[PDB]
Amino acid sequence: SEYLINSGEFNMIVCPADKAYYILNDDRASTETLQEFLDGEKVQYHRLKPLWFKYRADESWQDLNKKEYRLGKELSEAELIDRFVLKAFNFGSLVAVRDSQTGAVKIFKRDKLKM
Amino acid sequence: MEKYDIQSETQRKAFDLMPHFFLDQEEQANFHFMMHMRLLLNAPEFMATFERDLFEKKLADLQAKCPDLANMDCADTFIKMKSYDFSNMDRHTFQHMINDASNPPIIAKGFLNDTKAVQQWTHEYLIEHYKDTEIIAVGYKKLKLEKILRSQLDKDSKVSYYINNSAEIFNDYPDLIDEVGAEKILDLFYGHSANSFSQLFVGNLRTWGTNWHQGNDISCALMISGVKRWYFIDPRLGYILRPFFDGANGMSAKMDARLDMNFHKIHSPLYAYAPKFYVDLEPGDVIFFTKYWPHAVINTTPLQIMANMRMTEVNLDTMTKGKDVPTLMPVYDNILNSDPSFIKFKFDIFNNLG
Ligand SMILES: [Fe+3]
Repeated sequence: SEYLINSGEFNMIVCPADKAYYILNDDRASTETLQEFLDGEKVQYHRLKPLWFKYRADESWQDLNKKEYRLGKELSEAELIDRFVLKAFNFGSLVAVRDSQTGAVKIFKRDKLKM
Repeated sequence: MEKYDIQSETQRKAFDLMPHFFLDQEEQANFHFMMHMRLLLNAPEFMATFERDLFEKKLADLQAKCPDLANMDCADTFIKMKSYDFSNMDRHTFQHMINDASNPPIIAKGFLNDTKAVQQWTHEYLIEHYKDTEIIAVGYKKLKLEKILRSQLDKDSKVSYYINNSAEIFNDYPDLIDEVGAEKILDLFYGHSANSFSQLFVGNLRTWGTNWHQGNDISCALMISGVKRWYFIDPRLGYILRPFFDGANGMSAKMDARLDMNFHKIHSPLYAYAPKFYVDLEPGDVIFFTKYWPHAVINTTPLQIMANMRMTEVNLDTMTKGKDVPTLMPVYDNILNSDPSFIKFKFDIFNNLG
């Protein structure tokens, strides 16, 4: 699936499968790509710059209990990305979600679609 | 600039530097991801490497804009905040100022001057006249105010008392509202916010103050006795403090406000060169500040008395939660609104209003 995520004053499309996210602005390239995303048509991600989050493949951290975690052991990279995109973990940011196969779009925050 | 009281070239240069601290959209995306995970994973130093890399890149941005950045005096990067006369202040004008995200923390100078608290309240006065008053506190459920005040007045005393700011002292003791002049605050916020929490803070110098942190609600600090020096940075510079979470209601930072600015210059140069806003809160003064304004407090008098009121957005018509106030860090709304603990906490507040 592909996720329209709000980060305050701008939206981004996150594609976990491709490890790519695209920052949308008030420009033609963004509005046309967003239109394709929402309308269930083939999304032309080629006309936007692909970025990815700057967590290391070997991220290690301590929780407040001082318990030690390592990415790929205690938590998978797939599970970490889930915690930023899924309705269960980041509903405060989740504007809309698109099914990759069927191209079916669920819109949560209609007010956040036009930024 | 006109919203602050600049008194030197160094202070002016620090202020003009502020826009160059602001994170670009990609940096914001990574900051969002980091801070979201810092709460969700309960991991204060999640993506510490990115944060370190960001600080280095951001320092290079300052050095590019200011080639002789190394020469400016980091000790003189503190900018005095402007205070207002609330004599002719109406709730409608006040609520507009509160809702304006471009406005810094609002200081009402001598707003509580004609209250009984500001006129009469001292450690000595409170001990004899308020023997029955209990406050939510513990040594580092409820304890007698007299007991805490006596211990703070004793120089040989061992135990320091931590006072919980998640209390309702005005609910417990409604008579204190008019005494400290809290009804003036309720009047100003009527139809905008309801008073969720209230607490009376009494201290000596065994508690130096509070280190860098930020709130997720509207706060009102009512200065009754003694002086506290408040530090602030612009919410958009919050990231330089290395912010983290001890739960949704524990928005903390790792920057130590006590340290010499020339020591900070070595270890935390972004904080060292950043414009830091300060006010000396004197008896009768009230400071109002909105969400995600990082601040530190330093007790400057041997004894201090200060009342704190936390306000939550309401709709009188509906009775329910009011629309979230405009902010300079809307990303924190997204992070907190994703935490089920914080969501339940916010609904529990509204259940407790009824
Ligand atoms: Fe505070």
